[PDB]
Amino acid sequence: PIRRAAVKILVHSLFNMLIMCTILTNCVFMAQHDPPPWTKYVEYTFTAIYTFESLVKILARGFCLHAFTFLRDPWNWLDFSVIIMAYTTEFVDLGNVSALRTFRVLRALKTISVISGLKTIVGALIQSVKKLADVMVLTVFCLSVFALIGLQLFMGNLRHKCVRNFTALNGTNGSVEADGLVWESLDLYLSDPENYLLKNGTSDVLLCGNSSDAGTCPEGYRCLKAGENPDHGYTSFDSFAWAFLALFRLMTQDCWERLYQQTLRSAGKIYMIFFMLVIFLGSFYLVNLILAVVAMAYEEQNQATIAETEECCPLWMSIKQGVKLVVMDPFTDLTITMCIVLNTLFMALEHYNMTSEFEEMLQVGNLVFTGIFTAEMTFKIIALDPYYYFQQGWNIFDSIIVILSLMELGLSRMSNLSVLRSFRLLRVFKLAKSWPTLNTLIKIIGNSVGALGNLTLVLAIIVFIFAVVGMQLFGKNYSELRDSDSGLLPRWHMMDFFHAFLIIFRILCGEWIETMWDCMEVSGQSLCLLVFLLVMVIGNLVVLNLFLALLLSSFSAGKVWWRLRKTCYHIVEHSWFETFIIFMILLSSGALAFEDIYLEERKTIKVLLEYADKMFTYVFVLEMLLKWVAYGFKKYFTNAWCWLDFLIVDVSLVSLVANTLGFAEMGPIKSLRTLRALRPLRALSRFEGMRVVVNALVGAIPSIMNVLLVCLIFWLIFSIMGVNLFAGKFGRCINQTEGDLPLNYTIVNNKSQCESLNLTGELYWTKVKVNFDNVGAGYLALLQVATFKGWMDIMYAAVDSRGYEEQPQWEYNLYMYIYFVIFIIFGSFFTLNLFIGVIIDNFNQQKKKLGGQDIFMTEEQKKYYNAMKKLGSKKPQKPIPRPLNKYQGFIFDIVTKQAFDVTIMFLICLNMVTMMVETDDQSPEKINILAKINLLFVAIFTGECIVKLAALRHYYFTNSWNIFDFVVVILSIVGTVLSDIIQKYFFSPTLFRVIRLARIGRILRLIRGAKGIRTLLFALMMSLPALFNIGLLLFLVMFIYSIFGMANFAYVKWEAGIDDMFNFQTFANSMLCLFQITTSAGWDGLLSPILNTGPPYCDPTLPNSNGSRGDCGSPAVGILFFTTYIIISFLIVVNMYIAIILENFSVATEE
Ligand SMILES: COCC(CCO[C@H]1CC[C@@]2(C)C(=CC[C@H]3[C@@H]4C[C@@H]5O[C@]6(CC[C@@H](C)CO6)[C@@H](C)[C@@H]5[C@@]4(C)CC[C@@H]32)C1)COC
Ligand SMILES: NC1=N[C@H](O)[C@H]2[C@H]3O[C@]4(O)O[C@@H]([C@@H](O)[C@@]2(N1)[C@@H]4O)[C@]3(O)CO
Ligand SMILES: *[C@@H]1O[C@H](CO)[C@@H](O)[C@H](O)[C@H]1NC(C)=O
Ligand SMILES: *[C@@H]1O[C@H](CO)[C@@H](O)[C@H](O)[C@H]1NC(C)=O
Ligand SMILES: *[C@@H]1O[C@H](CO)[C@@H](O)[C@H](O)[C@H]1NC(C)=O
Ligand SMILES: *[C@@H]1O[C@H](CO)[C@@H](O)[C@H](O)[C@H]1NC(C)=O
Ligand SMILES: *[C@@H]1O[C@H](CO)[C@@H](O)[C@H](O)[C@H]1NC(C)=O
Ligand SMILES: *[C@@H]1O[C@H](CO)[C@@H](O)[C@H](O)[C@H]1NC(C)=O
Ligand SMILES: *[C@@H]1O[C@H](CO)[C@@H](O)[C@H](O)[C@H]1NC(C)=O
Ligand SMILES: *[C@@H]1O[C@H](CO)[C@@H](O)[C@H](O)[C@H]1NC(C)=O
Ligand SMILES: *[C@@H]1O[C@H](CO)[C@@H](O)[C@H](O)[C@H]1NC(C)=O
Repeated sequence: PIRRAAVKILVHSLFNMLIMCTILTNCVFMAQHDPPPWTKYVEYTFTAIYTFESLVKILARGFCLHAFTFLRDPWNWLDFSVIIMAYTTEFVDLGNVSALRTFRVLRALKTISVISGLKTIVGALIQSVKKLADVMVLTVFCLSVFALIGLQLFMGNLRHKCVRNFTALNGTNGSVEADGLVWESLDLYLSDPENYLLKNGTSDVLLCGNSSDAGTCPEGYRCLKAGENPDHGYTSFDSFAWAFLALFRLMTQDCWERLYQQTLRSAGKIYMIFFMLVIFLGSFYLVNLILAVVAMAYEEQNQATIAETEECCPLWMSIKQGVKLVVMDPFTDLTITMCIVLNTLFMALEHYNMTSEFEEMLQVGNLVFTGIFTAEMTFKIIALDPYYYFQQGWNIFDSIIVILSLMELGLSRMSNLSVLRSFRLLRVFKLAKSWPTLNTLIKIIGNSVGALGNLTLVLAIIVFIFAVVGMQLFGKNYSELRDSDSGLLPRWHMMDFFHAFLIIFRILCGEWIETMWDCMEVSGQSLCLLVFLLVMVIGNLVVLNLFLALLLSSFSAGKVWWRLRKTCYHIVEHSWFETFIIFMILLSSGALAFEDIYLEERKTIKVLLEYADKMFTYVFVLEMLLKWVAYGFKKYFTNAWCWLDFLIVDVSLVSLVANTLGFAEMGPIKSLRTLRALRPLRALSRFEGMRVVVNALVGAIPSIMNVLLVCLIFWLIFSIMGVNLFAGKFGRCINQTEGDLPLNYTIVNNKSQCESLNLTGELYWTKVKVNFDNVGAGYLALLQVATFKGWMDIMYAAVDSRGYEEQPQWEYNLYMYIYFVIFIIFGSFFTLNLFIGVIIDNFNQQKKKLGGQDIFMTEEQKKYYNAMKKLGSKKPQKPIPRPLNKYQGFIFDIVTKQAFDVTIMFLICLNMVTMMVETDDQSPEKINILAKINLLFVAIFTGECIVKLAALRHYYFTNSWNIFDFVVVILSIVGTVLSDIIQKYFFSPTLFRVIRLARIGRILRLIRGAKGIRTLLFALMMSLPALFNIGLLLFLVMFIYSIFGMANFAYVKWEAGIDDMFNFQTFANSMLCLFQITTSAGWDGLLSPILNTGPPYCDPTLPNSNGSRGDCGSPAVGILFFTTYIIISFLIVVNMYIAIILENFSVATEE
């Protein structure tokens, strides 16, 4: 029959090509918002094609009872699904959802089985997850524990608001209040929102706690607890769901700076210990436990798979001879490499307001420089025939660019304004043959595009599917978020396809929240959370699998002088002298923390400092001189540890020699004294842990300068592109009084119109703080987009680039989001891959040199590791239980049963769920039932210990898990007892909660027997000393940068991220600000006030106490402080990741 012909038609590749074309046509047609009704054919033709494909399959391998053949393969289930859904829907619709268009999106996941590579990858991305199992359960366990702790500590503590004062009236029957307007009912008032105060600058409402360490309210405002939680109600810690989402955002580090700042501004600055604990414990150890598990697997499958894979005639010549003769000369190569360098430099000299001299030469520069290349190609064309000239993989390269460039310059009236110039740019890549690191950077782009080019295809398919699903589900709704005043919807919407692609990308780049929040207000919470969080788990898994993979691939492929010297050697050998020095170093360092804006007026201390200042230097000088004698000039000048102390004491001596003698406080001499900030640095030598860490970091310096260099050139391409695109297009008019937002483009469109309507001086043409005007000014902005912090203001201004020297417009240049999309993959994803690989390699080799020994670890810490590891590498053997007394001879058998263990372990889960039910604003009846139950529970538990103690005299204690337990119950028995004792105690709300929190300890009791957590948590215990050595280095570094910040960044305007409680006006406020920045969080808000010197935006001549005048921060030093810190912090936190990853690969791999 035709079945045998159906099999023939089944095996052809034309069938697969037709199926792929139909699927791609469907994908293109599905991305259209208001589909047109011409679709009588298409929805129907497709349905015909997809029915025909299933017909071909069932005719060839269908028949009857096909458990063995058709439909057995899991993928064909999708196909049948598609056909049934299709017909049912196309038939009629009566009282249904009718938004079942989203079901068609599933038709496009059929590409997976056809393109052959896709099916296997989506097969193995799925098997990866199966290995991240424990990690996902510990994630849930730790998230629940921290959610309970946050619930108890900040129960309803996010609602506090500064509200206008009220009085009670006493002329009306119920609670009545007044403030120029009588308002019936307290709650009618504590609710209305014209009675709350707007935080300066932001549009929020102030959050104000009553504790001393917390926000204080303005004069006419009392600070209470009434109203609706910030950010529309999704941030409060009132309920366990809201204390789980708001703490999972802390795990993923999404806008955690906003919650940190609001939480503390209501509960107090001491409560920053909780945040630190969440950020270290979870964001770091957890995220990394997952990356290591995802990695443990990729290697395993590739290792098994690779292993299993193993298992003219007169004269053309005399001068043709000549043409080659010039071409191959070694010096012919030098002229060339160098001419490349000059071009990049010549190019990177465009700027915003070039004087015409800089401009004409810039043109007279390209001609010469492109020309040199024309001679290189023609000579190289005359050298050999075109058969041999278009090969080897680097002649073609050159050939195209040379060709493209010549092309455009020719019209002279040529239209492309910029790329046209930057076509030349790619030449920079040519330095590759010479540069191993640029060669490695190119090989990675190539690998991802071509070889493991199936993973990126899978990622693109997933992103497309998620974008179309989100658009279809949520597009209709976002029309309300539209301001009907301006018909302006959000900048992030999902109404159209592109706008959607971007929300899906943002979610990939880390920024998922501000969007659930803006979609849960138009769409209803249940779905928004379901979809916008679905993109996350899958996506971050795919983006990570592609990344880990690219990396792995590169890896796979008088005679008394001689005794006077010894008598001063012995004082060095005497412990007491240098210990004095060590203490003197700490004290010396500390005394820096007291110089705040208020020391000027703390007289009794100001002076104390100075006596000490002097003595401090002397104790040291006596020490430098003592050393020079004891070890001589050789050892002191050759160790490079004494060199740092030498420079520090040099500048310290210059300070007092110029000041006291010279009576000179003029010019930069005081600026030299802002460098006493480094007195902390004396310490790095002294403490061994900080020392092994700094040695490990120094050993990696040569590679880091190369990796930092390639980025610098690569971002040079992006920076010159950005300068060429957005030069002079970031300036916007502002009416000042009315506000900080550009005026409309219809009212004022050109700068010539901006400065022609200033009859009343309110209009200021102010550029964006971070913009594209210089090549160097470009690189900051790129640091903001590449770190993802502050990038939104740059992206919102580039898209509005209406043109040169003219007002911005709302979305004139929408597609420039593409530039930003391109930089981020190459600039953030690929450059980072190189960074991580090289760091790992240097590290890998160092470990080998000192074989069997991690870096980041002292000698004494070694021996701990050695014993600690031994304890849990071997299980205990020989329990030896004894009946003992007949009195307990029938109790000890019951206490040891497995049934007893599981019922206890499930009573702990019952306690867990009865804990999860708390909430703010609970009725007396609820509060009441719940507390009685808490008493019941303590009781069962006290008892359990008791029977466990029946005759288990010695072994209750030696279990080391049982011993942990007594403590828990005692804390608990006390806890209940301590309950009514608080009455004679001050500040009653916060003493209580903390003792309540001991209840969580039971929660921690579940893991005696849950092995998965036990190995995984044990690991941290083995890694704890390494993290510590690095931590001290982070701290010493924070102090040094904190002192530097208070030196210059005090008295800066308070706007953006410098606000009253987080400012650089003292030590505590300075160190709080650094804590956010150490995670690169919110670092543009900190810096924007610094980079502000201006008649608008700041004010010259404010009168200031200590710093004496000026209210405007300095950009030149501020840009250096933050930019240097972001990098110093990056390299130090990255160091930690390796410490865990290798060590988690030391506990798991070992077993
Ligand atoms: C060759 O023999 C050496 C061997 C171990 C070598 O295997 C390596 C495989 C890659 C892997 C898992 C390793 C260490 C760091 C891991 C990285 C930490 C980074 O952290 C992240 C997340 C946070 C971001 C800031 C960027 O960096 C990831 C992208 C990066 C990461 C997860 C990419 C994958 C890396 C181990 C030792 O055997 C005993
Ligand atoms: N996860 C985020 N980290 C950034 O610190 C935040 C700042 O920068 C940014 O561009 O806009 C605001 C906020 O949305 C940000 N989101 C964006 O990155 C911001 O508060 C001020 O700009
Ligand atoms: C109640 O009314 C009396 C009238 O004499 C007034 O003096 C008193 O202050 C009022 N009390 C309150 C609660 O305001
Ligand atoms: C309380 O309000 C009621 C309703 O208007 C009013 O009738 C009554 O007089 C009030 N109480 C007094 C005694 O003022
Ligand atoms: C408002 O009442 C508060 C209550 O603490 C009080 O401190 C403040 O002085 C009052 N404001 C004015 C201006 O009276
Ligand atoms: C602050 O204190 C006042 C007086 O104790 C009290 O009325 C108010 O409830 C408190 N508000 C807050 C912020 O809890
Ligand atoms: C600026 O705003 C003020 C106050 O609204 C208004 O009166 C003034 O005309 C505005 N100036 C311009 C030209 O925008
Ligand atoms: C600018 O004003 C014009 C009318 O003056 C208005 O049509 C336009 O929408 C305004 N632009 C915006 C979006 O502010
Ligand atoms: C800017 O636009 C105005 C019209 O709004 C026009 O008259 C003016 O001459 C233009 N100036 C420039 C920069 O060409
Ligand atoms: C507007 O005119 C005032 C005159 O006081 C001036 O200070 C302000 O800078 C002007 N703005 C511009 C950009 O001309
Ligand atoms: C807010 O602005 C007012 C203006 O009077 C200022 O005095 C106040 O200190 C500012 N508060 C903060 C914290 O920005």
